[PDB]
Amino acid sequence: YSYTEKKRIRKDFGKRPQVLDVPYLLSIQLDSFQKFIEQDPEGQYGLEAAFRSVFPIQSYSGNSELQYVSYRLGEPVFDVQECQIRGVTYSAPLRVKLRLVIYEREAPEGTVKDIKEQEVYMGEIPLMTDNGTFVINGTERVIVSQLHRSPGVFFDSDKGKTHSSGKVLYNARIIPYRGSWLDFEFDPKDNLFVRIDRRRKLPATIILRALNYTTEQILDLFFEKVIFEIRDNKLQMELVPERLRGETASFDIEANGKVYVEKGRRITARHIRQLEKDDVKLIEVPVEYIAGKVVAKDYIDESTGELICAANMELSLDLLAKLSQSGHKRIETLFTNDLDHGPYISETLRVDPTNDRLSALVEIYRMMRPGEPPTREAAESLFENLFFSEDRYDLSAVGRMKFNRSLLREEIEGSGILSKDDIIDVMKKLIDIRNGKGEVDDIDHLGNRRIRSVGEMAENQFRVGLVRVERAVKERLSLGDLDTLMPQDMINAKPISAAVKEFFGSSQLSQFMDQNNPLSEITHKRRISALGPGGLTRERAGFEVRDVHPTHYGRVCPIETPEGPNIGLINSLSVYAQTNEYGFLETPYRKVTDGVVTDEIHYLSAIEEGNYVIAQANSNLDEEGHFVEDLVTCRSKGESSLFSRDQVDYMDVSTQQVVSVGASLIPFLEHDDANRALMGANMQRQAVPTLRADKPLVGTGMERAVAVDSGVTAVAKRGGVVQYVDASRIVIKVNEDEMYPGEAGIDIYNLTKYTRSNQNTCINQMPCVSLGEPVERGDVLADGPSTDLGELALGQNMRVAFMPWNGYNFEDSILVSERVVQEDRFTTIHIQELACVSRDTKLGPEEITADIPNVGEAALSKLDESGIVYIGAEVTGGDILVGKVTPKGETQLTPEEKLLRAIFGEKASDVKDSSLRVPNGVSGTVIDVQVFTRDGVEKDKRALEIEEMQLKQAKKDLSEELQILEAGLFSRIRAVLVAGGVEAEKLDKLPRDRWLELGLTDEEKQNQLEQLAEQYDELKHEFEKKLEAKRRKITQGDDLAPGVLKIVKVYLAVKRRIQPGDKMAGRHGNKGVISKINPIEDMPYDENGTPVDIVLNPLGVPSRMNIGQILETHLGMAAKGIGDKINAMLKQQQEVAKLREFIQRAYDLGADVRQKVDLSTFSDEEVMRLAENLRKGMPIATPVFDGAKEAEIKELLKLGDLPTSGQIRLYDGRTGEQFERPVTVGYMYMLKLNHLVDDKMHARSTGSYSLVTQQPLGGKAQFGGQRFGEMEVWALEAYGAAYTLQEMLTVKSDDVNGRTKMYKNIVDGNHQMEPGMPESFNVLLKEIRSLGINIELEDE
Amino acid sequence: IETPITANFREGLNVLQYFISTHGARKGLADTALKTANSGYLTRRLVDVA
Amino acid sequence: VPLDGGRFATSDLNDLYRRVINRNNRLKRLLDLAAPDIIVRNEKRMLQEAVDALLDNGRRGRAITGSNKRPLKSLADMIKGKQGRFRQNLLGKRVDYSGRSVITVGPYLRLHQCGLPKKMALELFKPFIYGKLELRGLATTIKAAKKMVEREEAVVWDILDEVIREHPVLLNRAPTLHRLGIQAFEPVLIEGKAIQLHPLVCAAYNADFDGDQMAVHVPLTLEAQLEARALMMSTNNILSPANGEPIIVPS
Amino acid sequence: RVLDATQLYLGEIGYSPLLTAEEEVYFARRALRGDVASRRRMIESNLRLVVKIARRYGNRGLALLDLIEEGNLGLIRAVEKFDPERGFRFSTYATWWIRQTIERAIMNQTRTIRLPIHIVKELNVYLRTARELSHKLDHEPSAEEIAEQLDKPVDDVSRMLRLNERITSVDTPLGGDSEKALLDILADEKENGPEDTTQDDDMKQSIVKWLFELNAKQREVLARRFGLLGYEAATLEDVGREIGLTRERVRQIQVEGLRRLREILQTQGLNIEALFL
DNA sequence: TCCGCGTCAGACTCGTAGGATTATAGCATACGTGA
DNA sequence: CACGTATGCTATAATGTGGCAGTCTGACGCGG
Ligand SMILES: Nc1ncnc2c1ncn2[C@@H]1O[C@H](COP(=O)(O)OP(=O)(O)OP(=O)(O)O)[C@@H](O)[C@H]1O
Repeated sequence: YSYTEKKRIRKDFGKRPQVLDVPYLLSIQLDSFQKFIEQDPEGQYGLEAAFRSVFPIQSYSGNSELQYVSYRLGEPVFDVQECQIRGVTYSAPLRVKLRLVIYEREAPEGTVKDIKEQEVYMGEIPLMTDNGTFVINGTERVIVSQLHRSPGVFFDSDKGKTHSSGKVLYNARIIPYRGSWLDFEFDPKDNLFVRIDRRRKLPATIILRALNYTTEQILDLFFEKVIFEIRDNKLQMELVPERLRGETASFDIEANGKVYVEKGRRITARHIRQLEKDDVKLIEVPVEYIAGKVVAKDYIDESTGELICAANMELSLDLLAKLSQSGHKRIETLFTNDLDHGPYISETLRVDPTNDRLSALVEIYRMMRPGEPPTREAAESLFENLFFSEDRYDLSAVGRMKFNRSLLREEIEGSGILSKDDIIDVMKKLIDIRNGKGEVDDIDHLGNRRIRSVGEMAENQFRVGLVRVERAVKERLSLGDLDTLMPQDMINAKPISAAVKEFFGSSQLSQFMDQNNPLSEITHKRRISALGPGGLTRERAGFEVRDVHPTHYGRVCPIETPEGPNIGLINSLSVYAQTNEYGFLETPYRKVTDGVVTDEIHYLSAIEEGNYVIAQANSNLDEEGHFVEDLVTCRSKGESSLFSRDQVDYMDVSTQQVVSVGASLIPFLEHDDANRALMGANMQRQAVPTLRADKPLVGTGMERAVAVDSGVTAVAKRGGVVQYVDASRIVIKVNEDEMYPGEAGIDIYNLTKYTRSNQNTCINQMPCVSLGEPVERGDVLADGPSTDLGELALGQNMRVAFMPWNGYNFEDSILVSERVVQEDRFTTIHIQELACVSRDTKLGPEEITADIPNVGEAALSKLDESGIVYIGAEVTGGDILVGKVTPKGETQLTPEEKLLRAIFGEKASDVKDSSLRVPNGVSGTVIDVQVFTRDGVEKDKRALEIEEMQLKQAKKDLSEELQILEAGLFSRIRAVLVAGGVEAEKLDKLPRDRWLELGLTDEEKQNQLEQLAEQYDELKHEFEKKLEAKRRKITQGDDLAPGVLKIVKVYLAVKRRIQPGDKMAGRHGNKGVISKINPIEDMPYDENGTPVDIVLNPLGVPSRMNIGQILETHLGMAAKGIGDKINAMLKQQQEVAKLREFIQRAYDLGADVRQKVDLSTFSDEEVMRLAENLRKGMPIATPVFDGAKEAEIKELLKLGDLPTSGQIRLYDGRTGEQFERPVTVGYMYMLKLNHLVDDKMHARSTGSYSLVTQQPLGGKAQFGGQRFGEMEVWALEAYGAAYTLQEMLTVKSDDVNGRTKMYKNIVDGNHQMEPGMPESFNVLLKEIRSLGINIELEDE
Repeated sequence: IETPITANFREGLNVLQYFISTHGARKGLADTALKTANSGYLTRRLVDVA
Repeated sequence: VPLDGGRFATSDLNDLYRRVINRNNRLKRLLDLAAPDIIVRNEKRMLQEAVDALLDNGRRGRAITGSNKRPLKSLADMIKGKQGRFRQNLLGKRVDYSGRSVITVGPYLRLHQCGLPKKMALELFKPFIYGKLELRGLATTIKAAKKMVEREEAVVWDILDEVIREHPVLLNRAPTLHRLGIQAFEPVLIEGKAIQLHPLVCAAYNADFDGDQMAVHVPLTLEAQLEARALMMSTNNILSPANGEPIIVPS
Repeated sequence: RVLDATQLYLGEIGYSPLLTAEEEVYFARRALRGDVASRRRMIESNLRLVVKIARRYGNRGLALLDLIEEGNLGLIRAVEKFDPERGFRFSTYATWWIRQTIERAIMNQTRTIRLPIHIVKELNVYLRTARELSHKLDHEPSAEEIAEQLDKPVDDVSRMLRLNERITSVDTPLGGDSEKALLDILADEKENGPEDTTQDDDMKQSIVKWLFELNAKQREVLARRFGLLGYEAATLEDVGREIGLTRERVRQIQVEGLRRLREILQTQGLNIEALFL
């Protein structure tokens, strides 16, 4: 165990030892974008692919061409730190090397004529952070991975297009990555059709004719052959015994010597073996049997040379006699069967109105380009371009892979284009399914739903940049002069830059990161959606897509999805789930070798899961051996049942792989309905981090994993002793073993201090380590905003009691103590950012001075001379943060204003007022202010005072960097020098600037002194340019929008307290509004005295069926009971041995506890730092499904000297008399949701008005009245209340006469109805007249 | 399903018992969101005639 | 009209209009030149495409897409269906003297009562404060009364408290299923941003205190005060109109 | 058959003369001397050339059909002014016209807010200068970086970059969810709500009372000057036209009316209360 | 008359956030209103 | 006259167009 773990250990009730440790939760995002930038040498991926795909581009003549060489990423212009602040993309320069090669025309190919070569910029790509975020215009944003239909082939059937026929019409469809669609479909008459792009319906033999296939070849491909011999006089026929199977003997079937079946009799399997063993080959048959049979190949009269009967024509008695005497006594016909080998292509050819190959390419061309007269080349070029050109078509790797394994093929990897083989093979399996063998695929299987992460999508959007450049290259090359024109004159850098920022902004997948909680960040990066482009739509979305599919097992979470119309589409990834190398999902599974459950793990694809039988994690291992029980509950083929030992092939690794991150944090999830579990995990993401991070007493263990992997905390890169602790930063000295021999070895971690969130909340990093503490590699050094000793801390736990209270907990309503409010524990932080813009209007430029017309000295008190409020100044709604003034033009001073400005005076300057003032209602403390100015107009004096600090603070910060880096660099040289020339004080006489002067003997360590000497100089020279970059970027004028001159951004800091209307919940979906903050006098309390924090309603439990909250309460109480015992011994100041015995007795209690922590190993000092953190309550871990049960919880309650029941004797605070009978009391880890009432309440009397509708605006954002919709209207119609409605149609909304007139009447007291007629109707009159319709108001 | 869920919420569901519970849970809550528009559209249809 | 950000914004009609006028003026030009008929044909086909796109864009063929690859909103579209004038900007309206907020329980209230926040009712009854103020002679004019309210001075709360007494307010919850989806009460001013609702009428709204919000509306006219007290008062509405059965029943 | 206006016209040009060198001269020579039929032919013939020229000038302002129509007008002006006597071909001379007429008609009907050629012409060079700079600076050039390469004014560059902004349509949806457009948000400038309407009504009614509270000869030269009761807002010197006919006595009596009225605002409860306003 | 293709509908309030790219050559002669 | 806005002309030969859409559904009419 580690040091940071030694400070506080979580008691784990797990009994299934983790063979696989939880992976880095942010794997997909980082690995995906890594592929995109990765310049792979050959195996093209990301950009390298995009260039090789499009390039080389050649002119339309084909005499000049542009060729891709190599590309590179320059380091970012502005780093994350700067980018987040300024407000522009965190992107890197794209420099690609291009080569313009031109050929000789009359000469063959004079390739060596002018091999021009240079490097060119095109577009700046937003880079990804180490958190998996993109900084777009100063916003860390996340691109959600998409879930879409995997390319290749797919067989479906509308189970009743025409329920008229009620015929299951089967259809096939070839889905490429790029290219046109190719569908095959039957019809009521089982005629095969082909519909490219689902355009016109064309006979399915027309596409085969286009691939040069004669009527004969077509038939020869699908149908089998039936041989007819006319020997002497008796007509005869070849019989494969396995043909007249399940049919009726229409004639008398007799052989060389025996009559097998009689006329009108079913030929059974007996009769088939009877014939097959007799080795029957030939049978004499009647001529009436052929009438109906279809002739196969063409048959010309040997004599004349004319077709007696063309291929694919139903024979007759007279045609057969015409063929017997022509001189053909060997006839070939089709093996037609209405049951098995079906005749479809045959009946289809009879519909097919085409003739040869060239004519088949006509109707294909007349479908897609109707109206243009077709030529040999236009018809051929089109068809060849569709599915048979390296340009238009691309199945890709996944496309060809799925396409092949769908056809049970030979190849995994093959060609991007459809071959002839592929098409007919697809028609063949469509016809297989139609016959009976073969099953259709379904889309809901994840084996068909591929996952597409950012890097592949960034690649796609980067291609369109190259495609849009392809246009400008070719056209400029051909007509433009060859020599003069340079390659960068033909390239444009905007189409690529614009097409990529289109993705990093407008796309549905690029959305603002939800970062109001470590869990929100990590679960929102692990979000997977089916929506946006190339996916589905709420309008288009079905049910079976949304429904949980048994493939989800281990891959996707069954309980993680919004309860909004985007319910089943959006989904989080499972805990141990990972992406298949091709795209599908895969889940870890313990291989079983010869019965022995081996520790070797194999990530099985969505496809191979169905194959093997998979035991559940509930199954018991025999401590290195096999399943303890002979029978094991397992699952396969998407079903579940019991199996024998040898039959088990694989097993679930952990018991938590079914669920996601969101769900792995819910304790006793096993005792919670999926409906409430979903809501609980959805609200756990909305948990605003509190003032003081409180650890959860009732956790799962996943706590630390989330907090650490979220990238919100600061974990140690290298272990050693913390040389320096600070609120702003941490300095750690590395140990010798880990420390590199070249550098000094002293890591720097400047912790992110209080600043804004995307949801306007606090972000802080407090040091969770003491000055001079020995820390191990990979240990949490600073905690985040919602983390505590590295473990996740979303909300706060408190003593809760389930019982009604005078209906203040009616429908889930919450009754919280004032004592919770006194500790300010659920009091939250909200950092709000407001801005002041100096624009350039038509009249003139605006500026920022303290000189503001029409103002009180009271307003300009908190401002300085420059016109910006002081840092630390309290502000309230109405007070001005930043003084601004704009130009005032021709202004008609109304007589009453000209007289009023002439009486009291103050002839306001020709400069309008628009100072940024605190919004009416907000009030906080200004924590910082940032000033952005264009490179030009002279600055404010305050903008100079802020430049003073940035500079002189950066000069200090860099001085401190080179100073401590020097001390760590000479610290090494000092140890190197002792090895060899051992002299202590005599060496430390003169100063340290003359230490590189001293050396050693010819040795490895002499080379080391030279490394450190010239690396000390390397840092000494580096320090100047580090200072240059800082100094310039502080002097640099920040580029702004056109019209803007300068901006001043203010940061307020609001401390909102909990109050009635605030929404809180547990993690079991148990919602509730705080109704009343009860006095400490009135709160119920136990016999011993300590009161309850929250009083919840017990009726929010049976109907809900989320008993996990009650177990959370009971365990929380037990856990606290143990903390209360430890708290008492630490207060009593007892002993190390006494605490050791009790705590060892606590850690070891569970049946088979996973963690077996011996305290004899812990030193006395290590025990007391542990007990000191255990006194608030022994933190417990209840794995998701392998959690604690009653036997364990009630046993823990006996250790805490708590009741076995969990119900305590409560006394009413109001009164003092006991309640009639016991109530459950314990500690439930509840949360403070983002839905706070200060951000909800709204009111309006009269305000803004809409632009045309002339009704009020909408929302408290814009100060708009509530909408009274038609449903709201019918309610008043029902009442009969006519004026109350007419009042809400006219004076309260449009009626321009009414609204102002009524206002004046109300202040008069005369609340009198004065209607006229809403504007929005007078609009509708003219709007219908604008449509050319006479709509006038006919009078009385 | 031929084999139903034996356990209750006090005793605790195993891993599948929950996976099975999901199928019914999500489809029940899918018809809370999507099927509501047919019934609210009926209210609209009825009103206009009446 | 111009944005605050120096940008402008135009309706798609203006854009569709410029397509009609340009093609129509180009036809005038080609009829001046006596151009060949083949060209005149295209111009007439174009003119009709533009006219038909102006009246009803998405109908005859592909709707003319514009800037954000989306179709231009035509005339017919502003009269058409939900998003048309009728359903969206004529039968349904945003309304003044209206506020909404999280509701919480009111177990102390009687049936004819409901908690109304002070700062809510303050803004809601703004013209009624200015009115009662001129009567007492505390405000000489209305911008004087405006500032009296803004400063939130002590004696203004007592005037607001005066007008609200014997004054009903409408409480709506979404969705408005049946008429009882709105009921009127006598407001009780409470310090806090939460509305406090009567437990027994929770059934009519289907209002669960799990984070519900209810819209408030002030009946302005005396007729609306009478209508609210007579028809829409919670005490006058007991039984459901659907079934002759009490919907005001404990739970 | 064919019901796309595009393919219909493109069909009719596909059945129109394809002229030889000496053919062009034969028709063109008669076309200048006005053969009527000749001017029709040369035009009909070279509609095919206009389409291939409008294949590269698309996706910039108008649609493909719009470009062709305008491009045809360039071929016509080329036919109005061609020289057959010159040994040089026609297809060469007509291309200069068809490329010009298209670019020019795109410069007008591309932008909603009409921009004359002169402000546009210049803007182009500023933008095409940005290309060169962008590729070598690998940074989208500033208004300054463009001004330093042309050695031209700063406000000019900024003034030319202020007329190249895009326009978001009022009916455009908001955030991957057509919940509300900008019209349901963007406010009406002209009409301020009843509170602002009644402000002026109540303020200006209070003044009508304050004018009837002063002296008869004190509210006769005070209002008739400011134009409160009178018809025209006169000055101290111009009040002499009425009956005053004074310069000193008008200025003493104007201010005497205002001094007695300042005490009427101190007593009613405004003065410094209504000074902020 | 059936097939088929088209047109028409698809709950009510609340929220969040602002917003995007391109490109039309150099030059001279010309027509329109204020000074 | 001038500043802003417009119309104008140039000569190798060149002469038929073409990036997405993803398929929704149960119902009720309207030409072949
Ligand atoms: N999309 C929605 N639109 C409208 N109302 C909704 C929507 N989703 C949930 N609701 C409402 O929210 C409430 C959620 O269930 P609620 O807790 O109120 O159940 P209930 O009727 O009180 O029954 P129980 O006492 O068994 O919980 C219901 O009243 C439901 O109608």
